[PDB]
Amino acid sequence: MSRRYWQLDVFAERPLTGNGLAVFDDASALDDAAMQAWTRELRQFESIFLLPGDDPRAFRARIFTLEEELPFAGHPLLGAAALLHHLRGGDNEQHWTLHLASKSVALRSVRAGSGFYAEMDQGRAEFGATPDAGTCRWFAEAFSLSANDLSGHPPRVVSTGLPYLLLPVTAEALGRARQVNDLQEALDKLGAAFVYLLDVDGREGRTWDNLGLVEDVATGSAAGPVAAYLVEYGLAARGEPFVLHQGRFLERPSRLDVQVATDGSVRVGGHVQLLARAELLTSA
Amino acid sequence: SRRYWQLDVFAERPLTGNGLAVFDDASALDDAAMQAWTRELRQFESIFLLPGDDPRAFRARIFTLEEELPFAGHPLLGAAALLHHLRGGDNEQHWTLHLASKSVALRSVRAGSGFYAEMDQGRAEFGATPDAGTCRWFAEAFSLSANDLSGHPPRVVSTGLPYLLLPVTAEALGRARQVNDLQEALDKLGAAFVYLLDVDGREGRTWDNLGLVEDVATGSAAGPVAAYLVEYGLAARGEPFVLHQGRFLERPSRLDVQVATDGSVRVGGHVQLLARAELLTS
Repeated sequence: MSRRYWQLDVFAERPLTGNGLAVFDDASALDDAAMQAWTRELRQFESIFLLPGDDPRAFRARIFTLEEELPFAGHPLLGAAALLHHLRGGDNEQHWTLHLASKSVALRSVRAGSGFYAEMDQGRAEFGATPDAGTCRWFAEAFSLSANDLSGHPPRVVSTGLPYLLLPVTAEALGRARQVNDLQEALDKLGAAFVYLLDVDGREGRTWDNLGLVEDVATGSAAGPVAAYLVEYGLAARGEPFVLHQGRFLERPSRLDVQVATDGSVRVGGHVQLLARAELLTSA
Repeated sequence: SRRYWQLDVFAERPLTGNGLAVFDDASALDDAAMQAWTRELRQFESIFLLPGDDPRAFRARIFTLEEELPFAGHPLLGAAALLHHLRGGDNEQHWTLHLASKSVALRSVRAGSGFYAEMDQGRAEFGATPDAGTCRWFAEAFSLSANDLSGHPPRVVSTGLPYLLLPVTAEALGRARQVNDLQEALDKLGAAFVYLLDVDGREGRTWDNLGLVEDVATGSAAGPVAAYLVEYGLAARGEPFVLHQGRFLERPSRLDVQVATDGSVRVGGHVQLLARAELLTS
């Protein structure tokens, strides 16, 4: 009858750094409303809910923000992989498959110091709309920037599941960005869900919830697209490990490991720490 | 390694009301560690208890993600319910929770679901009465117009933590959004935070100082609000009544209040106990 959730940090080499995450390792008793309600209870930027089946290395997953369900490849999957490794045991590399509605994601995990290192294969990035010149300018100003604050590389919608409008801006512009306009209908025109501000030279990014109020520490769902973008436009090497940076404006500077293969496939990885195990005391 | 608990305060059922983490024995946690765990868990407030001189007396430390807030509020109700859970006992249990120089009297009882807990916030203190220009400025700082003020005079009111209570209509309350920095203006009035108040609906909204995260149910404001309503003849002295908060986060909360005729403002509600958490790191 025991049901649990776990508090983890992802993209974290020590506890109480990186991006906090709640993981429910067996959410079989919860309906969708309960999953959304528990996500709001725990107040982590995302919670992930695992549904076991007949394969001990494969789980269905459901990912929620405090706003909505996001059934797309992201860093909650890294945290889930680490937790599954903790629960199974074994000193060797472990392989996992997590099923989201839209796709299957292959992951691997290894033990690393006090915690784990986990990596996922997000597949090849899909490059979508290119905003026209007037639209690029509008998005800059929606974040309190000007058209000159944009870089010399094209804003584009890039996706490994959840489409981001990647908006290349200068390092200077990134530090003073503030969302002041509603982005919903502008993003709708471009087939994009969220904006990710990107310093391509410093390989650093910033992104928020839809209202621009809560900033995400480290966004695995954007890390893939960003990596694929940098490689596509000759700003990073194919087949080599590099790092993206996120979270320093929240005093939680984090490192996201990324790589684009010859196939196109982008892999995203990071360290994971386990912080707490919680037993549910309410009715199932 | 140690222990904390997840509870909901002012919650008629689990997964609504104001979520709260309670560390029942924080004797070996330094202030930096308390603040760090508060930021990790992301509950609007976390509370840390340390044994008093007495099995019913505890010292308490309350943190938001920004700062320590050593004032009687929702976390004390959660702490009292948890202490009742841990100690056992049949009837009403009494507790004294110390917040710096304040000794706050709490009572708890078992309920069919969870607990009921109440606190005595003492006598409310009334303060500044901002002029019309200043009231309009505050309305505008929340994306509201002068016409959205309901006509009941804004006042600074406190049971420890002073709030500017800003009476607005229900229509206005539901489209409020902070768009200006409030610190200079609040400092001038001797207030720490703004609480937007629909006096007729007995519903309010309030945020952190930057207007980014909304609080579900603000126990430290509930006493001042009850006192205000009684002062201005919108509720009767001595009669218990109910305030509402949390609807805008899909977490409706019921806050029981009474301005007793002998002066004491009481604030209470149901408290749910959701989880027991064990730390896996030191």
